[PDB]
Amino acid sequence: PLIVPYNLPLPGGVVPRMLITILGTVKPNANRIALDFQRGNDVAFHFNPRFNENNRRVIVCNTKLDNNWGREERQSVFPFESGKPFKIQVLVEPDHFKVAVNDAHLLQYNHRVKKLNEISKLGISGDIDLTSASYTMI
Ligand SMILES: OC[C@H]1O[C@H](Sc2ccccc2)[C@H](O)[C@@H](n2cc(-c3cc(F)c(F)c(F)c3)nn2)[C@H]1O
Repeated sequence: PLIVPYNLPLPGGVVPRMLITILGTVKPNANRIALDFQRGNDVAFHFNPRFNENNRRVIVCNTKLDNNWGREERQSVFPFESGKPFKIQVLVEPDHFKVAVNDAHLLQYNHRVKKLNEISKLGISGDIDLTSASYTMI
């Protein structure tokens, strides 16, 4: 098991064809989960499942620069279920991050932060039991 919030170093940042895999189990009655791919204090890619925003489940994605959130990208396809084991895979591609959950494509998020090799940490937080977090090149 891993303690949440968890920080996964990404040495030398990210690069296309790098695949980051997060395994865990969603807590019962979960409210929120977040992945934060960070460049220093900035958040290049925030991926944030919300289980109860106005009684809807939604995925919110955004970028934080100089402590300011930008424009949210929202996805109502919501593959997580409270109490169940999940896999999040984030594949860095040349123009976007591509996310698949439980082996089904979920969303893409275009790169706003372009210094990919400075996106050197992934933070994992929220209402999960975290089993592992790792990366590989495909
Ligand atoms: O635009 C993403 C951002 O929207 C709000 S702010 C905001 C309000 C209006 C317009 C734009 C932005 C959220 O408050 C913010 N947010 C979530 C979390 C968070 C922290 C945790 F510890 C955790 F476990 C988790 F799942 C999520 N921290 N910051 C962000 O999601």
